[PDB]
Parts: sequence; C-alpha cells; structure tokens
Amino acid sequence: AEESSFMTLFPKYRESYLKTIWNDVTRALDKHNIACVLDLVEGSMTVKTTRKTYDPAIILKARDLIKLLARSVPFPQAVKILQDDMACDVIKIGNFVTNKERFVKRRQRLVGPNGNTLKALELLTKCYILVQGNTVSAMGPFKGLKEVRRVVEDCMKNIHPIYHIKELMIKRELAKRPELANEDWSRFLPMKVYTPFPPAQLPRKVDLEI
Amino acid sequence: QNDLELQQFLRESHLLSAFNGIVYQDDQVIGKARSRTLEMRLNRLSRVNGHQDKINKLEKVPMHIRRGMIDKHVKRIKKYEQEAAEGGIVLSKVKKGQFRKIESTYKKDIERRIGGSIKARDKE
Amino acid sequence: QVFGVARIYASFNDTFVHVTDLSGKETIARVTGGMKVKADRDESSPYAAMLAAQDVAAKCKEVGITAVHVKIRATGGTRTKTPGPGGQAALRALARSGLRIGRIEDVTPVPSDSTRKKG
Amino acid sequence: SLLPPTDPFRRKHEQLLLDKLYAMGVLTTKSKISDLENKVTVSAICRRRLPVIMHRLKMAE
Amino acid sequence: GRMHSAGKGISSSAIPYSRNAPAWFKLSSESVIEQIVKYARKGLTPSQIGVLLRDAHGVTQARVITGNKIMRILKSNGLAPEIPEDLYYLIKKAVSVRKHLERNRKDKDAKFRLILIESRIHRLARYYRTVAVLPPNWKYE
RNA sequence: UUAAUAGGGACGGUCGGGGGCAUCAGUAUUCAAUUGUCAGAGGUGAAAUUCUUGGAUUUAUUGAAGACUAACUACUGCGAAAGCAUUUGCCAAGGACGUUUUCAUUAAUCAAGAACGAAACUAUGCCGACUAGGGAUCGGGUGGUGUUUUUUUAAUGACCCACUCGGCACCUUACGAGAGGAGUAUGGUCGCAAGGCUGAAACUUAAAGGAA
Ligand SMILES: [Mg+2]
Ligand SMILES: [Mg+2]
Ligand SMILES: [Mg+2]
Ligand SMILES: [Mg+2]
Ligand SMILES: [Mg+2]
Ligand SMILES: [Mg+2]
Ligand SMILES: [Mg+2]
Ligand SMILES: [Mg+2]
Ligand SMILES: [Mg+2]
Ligand SMILES: [Mg+2]
Repeated sequence: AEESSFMTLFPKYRESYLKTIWNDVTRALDKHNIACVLDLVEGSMTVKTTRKTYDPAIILKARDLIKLLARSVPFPQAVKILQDDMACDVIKIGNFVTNKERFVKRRQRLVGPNGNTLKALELLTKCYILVQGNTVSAMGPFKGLKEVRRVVEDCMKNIHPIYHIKELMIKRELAKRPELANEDWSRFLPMKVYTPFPPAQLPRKVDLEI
Repeated sequence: QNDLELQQFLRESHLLSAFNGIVYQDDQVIGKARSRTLEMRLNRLSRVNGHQDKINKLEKVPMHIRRGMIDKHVKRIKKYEQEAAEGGIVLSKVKKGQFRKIESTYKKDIERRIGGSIKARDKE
Repeated sequence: QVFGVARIYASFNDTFVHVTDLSGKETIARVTGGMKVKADRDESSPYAAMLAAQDVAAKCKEVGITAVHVKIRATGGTRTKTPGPGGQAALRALARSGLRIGRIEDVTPVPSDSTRKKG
Repeated sequence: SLLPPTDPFRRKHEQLLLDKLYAMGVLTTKSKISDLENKVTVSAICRRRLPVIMHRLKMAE
Repeated sequence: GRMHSAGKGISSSAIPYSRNAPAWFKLSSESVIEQIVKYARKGLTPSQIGVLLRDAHGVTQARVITGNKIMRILKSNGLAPEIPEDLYYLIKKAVSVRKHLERNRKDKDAKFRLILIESRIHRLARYYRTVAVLPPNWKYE
C-alpha cells in the first residue's frame, strides 16, 4: 500500500496565519487519519495518507483544503471542504476582454457597491466567493457552484449581475410551488489605400523668406 | 433599479448574513435582523428631507471610550485591507473620509457609536 | 495481483465508471449513472454513481482483476475543472466493494490556451 | 416586536397583554402597542394602590 | 525635456571648471593637431576623433589642449564636411527607415518614427540655412 | 566668449510581453481513420430540440484544420495612444544611464493641417507656477563587503549594504486671489373612464351558457 501525497506552496505573507491554525488543521485531518506537514523553510504544506486511512477519496478533499488555505481562505470557512457536499471551483476571467479599463470595471461589477452584489450572490447560492486578480474562486454545493459560474462569466460578457440576482430569487420562489414544476419558467423570468511614406510638411513662414 | 424588493435585499444582504435558504422576506425575517432592517429602511427614507444633524445622532459615549473604539476598528480595517492587498482580493471602493464597512461593522453595531466618519476632519 | 485502470468521468450531469486494462485499449466494464437510475434529475447524484461502481466492481471480479488504478477527471476544456459529486462517491464504492485501489490521479483536460474569443 | 408584523401569534399575544394590563388599571388606553414599552412604569402600578385610589375618589385629602 | 518624447533624463558630460591643460599632460600641441588631421583623412568624424584622442592619447579636450576646437582645426587644414555632423546622421537614419518601409509596408510604427525623424531634419536644416552654413536652396531629399 | 542640471547629434554596455517578416512548440476544441465495449449521451430547475445497435457518450493510437498563447502574471515592463504575454533568426526603431566626445541657441506652447486610432450601468479625486519626506519596486551607474560562483578554453553573473540619475504607483507634509428638491389642492383645457346577465331587437323571443 503505497502512500498518496499532495503538496502545495503558499506565499510568505500567509505563513503567520498558517502557523497559528496548524494545530486545528492537524486535528481536523486526524479525524480521517490523514497526516499533514507544514514546511516553513520551503513554504509548502503537504497532506499524505496513513496506514489507518480508510476513506480512499478523503485525500482529494484534503488536497483541496491545503489549496484553499494557500489562497487566503480562512480556515473556519475552508475546513468545510472536507464535507461531501462542499466543493471548490476556480473561474478564469482574464480571457474575456482585451481592454484593461473594461476588465476592471466589469470585475468591480461582480463585487458591487459596498460588496452588496457579491454578498447577495453568496447568500442565494450558499457559496463562499472570493474575487482575486484574474480569477474567481468559489466554494459551496455543486448546484451553487454551477450558478456562480454562469453569473461570473455573464458579467464579463456585459450582462449585469443584478439580473442574475433577480433571476435566482424568482427561480427560488418557483421551486417552492409544485404546480409549475413541469411548466416552463421562462415566462416568469425577467428578459485611400495605406501609404508607407508620410505626406510632406507645410513649410514655416521663416522658411518661405529664406 | 426601480425594483424595491431586489434593491432592498442587496443593501440588506450584510445584515441578514450576520444575523442568520436565506430568510429575506419581510414576513419570514425575525430577530435582530428584523429590528436592524426596519431601522436601516427608515433612515434611508428620512435622509432626503430630514436635516443632517437631526436625522442621525451618534449615541453619547465618553471620549476615552470612543477614541479607543475608533482606534481598534481602524486597526481591524487596515489589517483587512492589507491582507486583501497582499493577496489578490478585490474590495469594494470607499470614499476617502468614510470608514470601510467590514463584517465587524454590522455585528457589533459600531457605526451607531463611532459613526460613518470623523465629522471634525470632514468639516475642515 | 492483476491491475486494471478505473477511468471515472464525473460531470455535473452524469458519472461514467469505466474500467479497462493497463493499456486502455480493451474495455472491461463501462457503467453510467443514467443506466442505474430512473429519472434524469438523479443521474449526477452520488447514489447513481454508487450503483454504477458496484456493477463495474462485480464485473471486474468476474474477469479476474482485483486491483485498479484510478484516473478521475472532470469535463475540463473551457468548462469546469472540478469533478462532480458522483466521482467521489464512485471512488468510495470501489473500495467498499473490495477492489484494491492502487493509485489515484486527476487527468482532467487542462487547455494551455482555450478556444475563447477575447473580443 | 421582533416577530414579523403580520404574525397572528404576535397580534394575539400583544392584545392579550394590552387587555390584561388595562383591566388591572396599569394602562389607561388599549389603542397602541408602544404603550407596553413607553407607558409601563412603576408609577403606573403604584397609582393603583389602595391609598392612591382612595385619594382620587376623594375619600382622603 | 526631450522633444518628440516624454523622457526627462539629464545624462550629460560635466566639463571641468579649470580651462587650462592638465599638469600631467606633456605632449606638444602640434603633435595633437597632426593626429587630428590623420584621423580625419581616414574618414572619422569630429565626434569620433575626440573619443579616440580622449580615450587613448590623454587629450581631455581638444580646445583646452590646443586652444582651438576640432572643427576649426580641421577646417584650417582643408578638412570640412558637406553638411553638419548632426544633420548628417539624421539624414542617414531617415534613409535607413525609408529602406525598411520599402520592404515592410505594414510597419505603421516605422511610419510614425519616420515623421519624427523628418521633422527633426526640417527644424535642424532650417537653422543651418538661417546661419548660412547650408546654402539657401538646399532641401532634404 | 561661455558650453545652460535648454536643445540636438555621437559613442559604450545595456533594458523592454514596442513594431514588421519568417520560424518553433504546447495542451485544448472540431473533424477524420482505425480501435474495445454496449444503451443511452449531451442539456435544463424540469423539459423540448440534437446524436445513437449503420455503435452515440466513453476508451487507446494516429492525422488534419482554425484560433489561442493557461499556470509563472505583479496597484510590474514597453508603446504617442489604441494596445503588446511560446521558442529562434532577420530588419530597422526607442528609453534611461555612462562620457573631461561634438554643434552652439538650433527652443517652449500651439487654433489650421497631417500621421495612427453592440457599448454603457455606482463612480469622485480640490487645483497649481508649489516644500520636505518615507517604504517598496523597474532600468543604468559608482563604491564597500563576503557568501553563492570558480581553475590559463571562451564567457563570467546572483545576493547584501550605501550613494546617485530616470520611471510606474502608494502614503504623508510646507506654500499659493486659483480672480432647486420634496408635496399638496383643483367648479379651467384636453383625454381615459361608470352602470345595468349573454343570446336579445323593430321581437319581453328558442337552444346553450352565466349567477344562484
Ligand atoms: Mg537621445
Ligand atoms: Mg550642455
Ligand atoms: Mg546608442
Ligand atoms: Mg527586441
Ligand atoms: Mg519581435
Ligand atoms: Mg503571438
Ligand atoms: Mg517582465
Ligand atoms: Mg509607459
Ligand atoms: Mg506561456
Ligand atoms: Mg527615484
């Protein structure tokens, strides 16, 4: 029985917070008989199976946990990844647009004023969403992750997320009505040739006198 | 932009999360989230016509307490912003004078005491 | 100990449990969540994946294989790189059925540079 | 008050409390629910003690 | 301070305060003049002559050592250019870009840079025409 | 006559995801050829539509086509802006730095003119001719120092510290004449509008509906 291991590097600024919580991380992983190591010299965190490990798939969740911790997700939130329902998704957004200003403004649109748009999406989708640089890292149930991807990608294609927030609220009330389960919900939802050589310059008045 | 329910939910999302499907409907919402939500709504309507001094009044606190409360809250904001800055996290924009509204703002009801900003510095 | 290769393809809408020989050219047993459930909504469920793995595991024991290397993957490409719920449940079911799990690897198709238009 | 405004349980119980307090004499009026907070005071209860009622009935100076 | 650019650099040479020859310099002034004439005969420009003398012959400045500039020394000996050295290099650079634009007609950047170079030629040519160093009829290309 | 901490040109080692033309690679997608197996596969909140025992989806090997250049990717670099991210070669061009090289006022701002050139949807910053700074970072240069490095094959860097010039930003500071909103009411004007079961009126009139 060979040992399956995963290792993830983390930034140096994130070292201080990992040192404090590593006892909690060790305790959480010990419940599944998964051993972990925190190397501050190399700046890496490793998770490895043991001979007492019984769940074959837990190492994959343990790998996701250390990845989340490296990306500045707080441990009380990240430790939920060990649960079967929860999953982690990373959405690229750097490739949708080519104008820097248009990229920045649309990304802010995802956050919204005071973070209101982002918080509303998290509440409706039950997902933890964190917008970083050219990517959006979202964690939560698989149904929520699927919804978050649509909103994030649509935002970068000029669809205001406020439409998606409204759509999710309407879909939720419809999900609680049994009569309209079969019927389509769309009606309720809101709707000369180039010359290489320059032309000559107009001479200055002094040039004319010369 | 003119949907009252949708706009209300977006503005009130921070209070509802702090004091918790999410119960955002008025009939469903109970507890502190109800009391804070009603007050938040009533202040918004009163801002248009009510005089600035009269509508909002910071609760009376001694100086050595309030100055201490402001200092600790500002330190939390700086830590929050530095941690986001050193990471890649994108944060909502805040005007220069105003304090950023971190999660601790909503839970601790800090604004009723310290206020949105230091008025003395804003006036000058 | 005769070794196979269990190729699990866990999409958000379905889960394939496919066991083959080490080369991969010879299919031994392919079972899907859709064949083990009656409704289209539950194909992606962990339960449907669990039934699929048990059917595959029994067939693998018939032919002679007793251990398998796991190669799980997601839809990949321009879409999600995260395996769905079924893949994780399918992996557990193979172990409980008794087949030895040799090695687990994620082989999701990751494009260097997607076919997505910047414009 | 923290129960939702249209709750039948909320409306029933607030009325029962207003009924009982008015009957005791602690509350002068039954119209407003805010009286349970603003107008419920020790002075209101002391104002129903036997000496005070004798005074208001002019049985004593 | 750059014209046709946003750079504000100040890199330059700092001529020493004293205007007399260095004490350690112990070569005849006439010998320096002959060296200048020889290099000009070989085809070196006045700017390049000063570099060689300064680098290898200890001539800190031709004016300080000999009392006359390199340009005046050469002209006294019959050596003088067709056109001022700075104008000579501007024209050569314009020619090279025009040659490149001939082979590469899609290089819009080179087209932009050529406008800047020809503009520099016109401003520089106009100055020399005013001072009469350049004949009044002279026109670029 | 100086040789402006004005301007130009020259030379030296450099710097760059600046431009043009070729060239190289990468996994992904689509298609195709074989290839093992067999009943579903994609998609949705459900479906519908689409493919499928002529083998779909999935598996292995291989080929072709178009696009793109992930992670590294930064409040970093280059470009006048729009913009620019694989390798190598060529073609010119450019910035800063270094210079005891050269011209000698050749300059600054500029209406006209010339070159290049679905989208928005919560934002915001007193301004200037203007003082002294701090941390970090990019490029160049000088000096110190001792670790990586290494030796008469040629090349010959990385890190630490101080100083300095020029950039992208951040955080602070001294100085300055820099010369309508929210509502209410309506004996006016213009529109929109009430009612009585339908059939059914010149007809107290059928069948069938409506209400009950
Ligand atoms: Mg220059
Ligand atoms: Mg000078
Ligand atoms: Mg040069
Ligand atoms: Mg180059
Ligand atoms: Mg190139
Ligand atoms: Mg390219
Ligand atoms: Mg770079
Ligand atoms: Mg720039
Ligand atoms: Mg690359
Ligand atoms: Mg500097």
